[PDB]
Amino acid sequence: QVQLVQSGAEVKKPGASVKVSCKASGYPFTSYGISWVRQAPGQGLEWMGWISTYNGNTNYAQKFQGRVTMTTDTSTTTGYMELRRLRSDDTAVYYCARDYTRGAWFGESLIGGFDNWGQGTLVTVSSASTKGPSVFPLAPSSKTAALGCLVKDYFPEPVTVSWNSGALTSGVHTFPAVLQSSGLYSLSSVVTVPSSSLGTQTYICNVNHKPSNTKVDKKVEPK
Amino acid sequence: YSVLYNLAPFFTFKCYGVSPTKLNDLCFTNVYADSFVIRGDEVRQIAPGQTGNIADYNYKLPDDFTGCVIAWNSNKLDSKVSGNYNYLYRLFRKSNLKPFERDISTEIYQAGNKPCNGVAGFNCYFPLRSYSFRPTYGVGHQPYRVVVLSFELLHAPATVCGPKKSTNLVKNKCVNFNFNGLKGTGVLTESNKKFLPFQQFGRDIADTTDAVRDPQTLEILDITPCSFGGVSVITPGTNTSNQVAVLY
Amino acid sequence: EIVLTQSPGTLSLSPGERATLSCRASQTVSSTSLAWYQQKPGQAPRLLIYGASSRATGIPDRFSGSGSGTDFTLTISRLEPEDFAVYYCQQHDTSLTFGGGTKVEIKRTVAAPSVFIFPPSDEQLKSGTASVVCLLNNFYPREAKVQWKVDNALQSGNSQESVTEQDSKDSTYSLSSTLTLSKADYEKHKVYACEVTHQGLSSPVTKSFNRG
Amino acid sequence: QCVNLTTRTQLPPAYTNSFTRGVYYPDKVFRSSVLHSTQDLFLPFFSNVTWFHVIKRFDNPVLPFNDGVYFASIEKSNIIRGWIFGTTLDSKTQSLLIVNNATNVVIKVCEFQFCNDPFLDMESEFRVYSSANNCTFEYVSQPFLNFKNLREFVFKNIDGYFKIYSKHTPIDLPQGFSALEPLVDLPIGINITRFQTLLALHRSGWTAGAAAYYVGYLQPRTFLLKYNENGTITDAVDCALDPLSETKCTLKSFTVEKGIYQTSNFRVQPTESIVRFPNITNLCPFDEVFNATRFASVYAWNRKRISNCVAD
Ligand SMILES: *[C@@H]1O[C@H](CO)[C@@H](O)[C@H](O)[C@H]1NC(C)=O
Ligand SMILES: *[C@@H]1O[C@H](CO)[C@@H](O)[C@H](O)[C@H]1NC(C)=O
Ligand SMILES: *[C@@H]1O[C@H](CO)[C@@H](O)[C@H](O)[C@H]1NC(C)=O
Ligand SMILES: *[C@@H]1O[C@H](CO)[C@@H](O)[C@H](O)[C@H]1NC(C)=O
Ligand SMILES: *[C@@H]1O[C@H](CO)[C@@H](O)[C@H](O)[C@H]1NC(C)=O
Ligand SMILES: *[C@@H]1O[C@H](CO)[C@@H](O)[C@H](O)[C@H]1NC(C)=O
Ligand SMILES: *[C@@H]1O[C@H](CO)[C@@H](O)[C@H](O)[C@H]1NC(C)=O
Repeated sequence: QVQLVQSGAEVKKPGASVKVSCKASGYPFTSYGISWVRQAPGQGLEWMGWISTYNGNTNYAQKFQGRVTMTTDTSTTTGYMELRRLRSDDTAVYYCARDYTRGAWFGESLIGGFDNWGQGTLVTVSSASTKGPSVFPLAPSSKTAALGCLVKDYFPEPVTVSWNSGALTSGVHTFPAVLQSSGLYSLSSVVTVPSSSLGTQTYICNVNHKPSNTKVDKKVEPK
Repeated sequence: YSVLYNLAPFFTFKCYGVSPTKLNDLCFTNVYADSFVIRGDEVRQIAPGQTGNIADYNYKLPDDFTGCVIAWNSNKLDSKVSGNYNYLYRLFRKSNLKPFERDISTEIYQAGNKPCNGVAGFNCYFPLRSYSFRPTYGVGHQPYRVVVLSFELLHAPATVCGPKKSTNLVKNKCVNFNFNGLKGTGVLTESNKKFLPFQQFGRDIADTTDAVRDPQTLEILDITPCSFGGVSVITPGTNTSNQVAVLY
Repeated sequence: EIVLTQSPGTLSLSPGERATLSCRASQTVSSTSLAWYQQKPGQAPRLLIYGASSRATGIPDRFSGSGSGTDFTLTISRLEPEDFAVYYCQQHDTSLTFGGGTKVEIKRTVAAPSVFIFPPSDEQLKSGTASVVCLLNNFYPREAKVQWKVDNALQSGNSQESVTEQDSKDSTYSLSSTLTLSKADYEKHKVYACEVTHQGLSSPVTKSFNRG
Repeated sequence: QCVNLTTRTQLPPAYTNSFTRGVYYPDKVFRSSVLHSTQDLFLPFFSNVTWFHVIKRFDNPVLPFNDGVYFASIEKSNIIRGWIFGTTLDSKTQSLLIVNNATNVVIKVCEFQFCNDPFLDMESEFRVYSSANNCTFEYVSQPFLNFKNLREFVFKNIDGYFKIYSKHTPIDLPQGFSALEPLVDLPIGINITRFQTLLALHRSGWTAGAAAYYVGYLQPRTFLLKYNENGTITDAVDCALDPLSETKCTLKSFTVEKGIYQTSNFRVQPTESIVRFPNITNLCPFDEVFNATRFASVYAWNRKRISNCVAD
């Protein structure tokens, strides 16, 4: 079967250069070209460019005409993507695809499209350093009952949330992360429980952050 | 060539000089692909020893053509409701085209004796004519895409052929050999001939291949047949004895 | 360059109806240079139709494509629970262009939310800022309007909104609104309110809370 | 950018004798100690070849490029550099060009816009063309390189393939035999009719050094070539020069004993052509149908049958 693999995520600073690798397996590398496309969070798709594996002929988009570079190495059958002058708008998901639109040998159009895509590479841009998550419980009112746990200033985006180690998974709502003007992240976890179990059952919110190596857990109780 | 029956049902697939049936074992020097679009009624014109408007004014095939023709209908992609005029042909020409020649002349045809003055007029027809392909036409008038493959077979390295794996090189014994599409039997030995870098194989006074060049290492090998001879049986009468002698 | 328009903006259907999506080109585009893509949330897009008529390998026979000239359509005979994704049409006749994306969701009965309010915790009073939350439980349809009111008017700007995806079981939306503000002005007020208006409700609901 | 210079010395080119030059290996098959008869395009023995001398003497006319060309250069210090080939020599058609400017041989097959005198002149002046349209093929490799240099080249354009054979030797063309080993084969497919030579002057206002180049045309004929123990061509016989050579070719040997030999057959060929056909009589009644005074209506169109006559 045809397989594609990519590199990991990057949290590099604005204005630097991004480097992405696209490794192919199970298909003749030279016979097919490589297409680079992006998808922004909250937006649709946006194709960037095409590179031919037979002679290195490339076709770029006019928006990134002065920032994009593609190369190929047939020894390891790896495509290399080098983008200069990275901006804050480059935070997106990058997709490497097998091109079946333009031929690699003659450079003419063909009936087809991107029939095989990679795993996707996350690109995040923010001029800030990492910081341990800050956790705050949210108790039910004095008067079903609901409660929660709000996390703020956790960087970068990858963070896991648990409630009693999955004992009460059914009933945990996790809203999508939201970014403020300070470059810091926010998230919330909401748990709905019967009003007859606020003072007896135990509810704990646990937040795990790998780059900062934190497993911080707090009890949530009514106030 | 094994993966070729994976398109729409081909209406024309005719091969001259080589049998298509599982014969990707031949090594050729270069391959030429000639692609164009014609009408169904003109497909028969693409063959050796065929005369027609397309044959003498658009595309002529040699009488000794070594290669093949694949023509298939392309109505679903080259037929438009309003009419596709992008495909043109040549109907008027002074002399017939030579084989494998391209004519892009736009000069006005001098049908009569008076000059055409570079404009349309009497006895002055434009060489280019439009097919005007539409889906509502007949089978003969439907657009057809034709690809002609021409194979080159010369005394060349011939580095275009199928996926056949090579084995080790063994010398000093009668074996079956297949040196780059060239099959034979005999013993191969180290040759002491002063081959030149552009030369590939040698020849003898009896006009046969007696020397080859290994397509992997720059080595000249002499080819000789394995041992041979005649046998004679010497006997007295069977009325005398059953013993015999043998002369090689 | 050429621009592709998708129709409609959002589809509300059921698992078993028939789906028809439209893509229109500003200029004339060859049918052979049009492709359809279906990207489910959480995985890379996959090709299903190329040439506007042919089917990609490993694609179920239910999906189909057609069209001509400047208008093309994608047809799904029956809808499956895994068939809800984001659909794109791409044309490469002149350079290469993609589409904004047509999203097809699940249509179900009209439900009502359980909007609650959560005042900031005590630990934020010594942190210099306080964050109050407004929660919207399982409701349908997604379109709901939320506002914050500090006891005398409508307020905006200082608020962040989060909306989840299609729910696994009930196919319902949950919404969150966060209002963060410094303690200096937080102590200047006692009563706050969150207002939620939804089609399911026959009247907008306002939930008010004081200090305590 | 183009350079205007019309200081050419207008004089008729010389004519000289190509005794036994222009023999090249016709195939890549190795042979040894054998006499082989082959029909191909060769330069006929003892032929008239045009001679151009360059010294001021500056003559670079565009010469025809019939079926083949044999080029010879008597040279010292590398004045002759390259060549250009084409039919119109403009952007209308395809153009091919070779440069050997003592650095590396470069072949360029694209559309050009040449001036009225494309040539070259350290080396910091290239005035040949001013336009660069679409391109087809490119090639870069090792350079090909009293007078002491003799360079022989054979250029052929067969079935859209450009074949270049070459030979170099140290030294009126000298009498002797020297076969030309093949050098270059290119899949171009270019309609070539006219071609020009490339010079590089020695600026002092320049004074070109003494050089000579000869041009001959190839013709289709049969030759008998002799190979020694090593696979080298050492002698040849042109089977169409004189009766003795034709007898030698018939006997398949380079020596003839005394006697009389039935060599060939002679025949004369037609000069004109004539065609005779009976006459144009009893023409079909087309005038009666076309020039009828009264024509019937469309619903009652008049139908007539015409047979047994001449359809003019
Ligand atoms: C591959 O072919 C080339 C042709 O000259 C030869 O030089 C080289 O040794 C070959 N490689 C192997 C591994 O046989
Ligand atoms: C060179 O000679 C041509 C010949 O007429 C003339 O047209 C041109 O102006 C001259 N100068 C240049 C720079 O070409
Ligand atoms: C051909 O050569 C002979 C002697 O080599 C010479 O006399 C004659 O003039 C030449 N032909 C022409 C047309 O000059
Ligand atoms: C001419 O020679 C120079 C080196 O002196 C080289 O760089 C250049 O490519 C040569 N040009 C041609 C047309 O051969
Ligand atoms: C390439 O050829 C086309 C016609 O076939 C011509 O219009 C165009 O100008 C050529 N390219 C250049 C750079 O001149
Ligand atoms: C080459 O061009 C000339 C220009 O008139 C033409 O007469 C000739 O037929 C062309 N050759 C071929 C093989 O088409
Ligand atoms: C042929 O090659 C041999 C190689 O040793 C050499 O001695 C000889 O001079 C060459 N020529 C002839 C005519 O044998």
